[PDB]
Amino acid sequence: VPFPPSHRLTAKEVFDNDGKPRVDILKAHLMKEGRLEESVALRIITEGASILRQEKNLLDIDAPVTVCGDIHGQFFDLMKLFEVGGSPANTRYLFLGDYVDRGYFSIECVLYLWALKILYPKTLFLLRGNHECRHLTEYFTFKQECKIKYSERVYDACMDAFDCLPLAALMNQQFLCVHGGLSPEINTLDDIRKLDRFKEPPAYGPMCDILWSDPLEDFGNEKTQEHFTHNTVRGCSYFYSYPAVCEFLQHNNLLSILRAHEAQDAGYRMYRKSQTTGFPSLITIFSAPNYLDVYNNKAAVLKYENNVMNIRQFNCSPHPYWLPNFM
Amino acid sequence: GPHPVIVITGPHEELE
Repeated sequence: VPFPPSHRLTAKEVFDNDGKPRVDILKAHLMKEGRLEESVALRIITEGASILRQEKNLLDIDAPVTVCGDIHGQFFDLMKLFEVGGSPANTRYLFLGDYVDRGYFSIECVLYLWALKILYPKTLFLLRGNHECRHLTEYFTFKQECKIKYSERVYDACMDAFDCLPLAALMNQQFLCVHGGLSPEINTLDDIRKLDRFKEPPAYGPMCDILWSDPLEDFGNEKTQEHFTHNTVRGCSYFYSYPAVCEFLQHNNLLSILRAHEAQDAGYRMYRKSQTTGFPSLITIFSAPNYLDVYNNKAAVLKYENNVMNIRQFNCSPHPYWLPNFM
Repeated sequence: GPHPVIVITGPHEELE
């Protein structure tokens, strides 16, 4: 088995004279289980937050981009994804959030994701997920990880940076990119713009729901026909039905809603399509293979370009074994 | 079927 390099990469080692990061040098290092200097890591995080802070809650860009599902600090799975989806140097990617928690390599994902965003902030977009919070990071093994690998300094930095991440994005002003889904307190795009991103997600509300939003247990064979309902499964938020989403779309003249937050055995799942257009009203993307290291589910990413929706599927990747709570 | 264009690639290792 390979051994992790004790030599930590320095700023001048990651960033060239032009101030541009060497994703090539970092990628190779990370692949060997290498870590960077506390100073460098803080620079990348802080540098990424500044850029995101300039972004709006709901970004609107008309261009071919590939949507990715939950990562769960699955760096080992993030490397393979880029291989199948293509190099980010000339390929536009879009994350739906959830880059930390679950995986014992959340730091590697955030660091690599942040560095890639600063290098190609016009081709790489990152959204905030229900996991992008402090309360959650404290409960999960994220906080402990940052303290075990680095310190509370890096953890706090990420938290403040995550608050700068976008909530949603309008791809081609037709598709809506989100983590959870629609919200009852949000029937228009303006409702989202009037939202506060620079802050922590509450246990409830519009911003929280969108991140915790989820389809009804029967987004198909429904008997009641309820639009919105309490999310008893997730233990919070609400649930949207086929008729509920179809109503919001028509009102907002949207094509489809691309998001994740829901694990899929095939890395993706298509929901009931519109009665008018032969397109799915909702779509779930999952880029986290072998969820919980138990399920043998596959991963995939949505690629929209030239009016073409290409779905790329991939299997899990090799990684070391880690005990629970780093026990 | 999907009105617009749509494609799909193959997996990395069929399971079932």
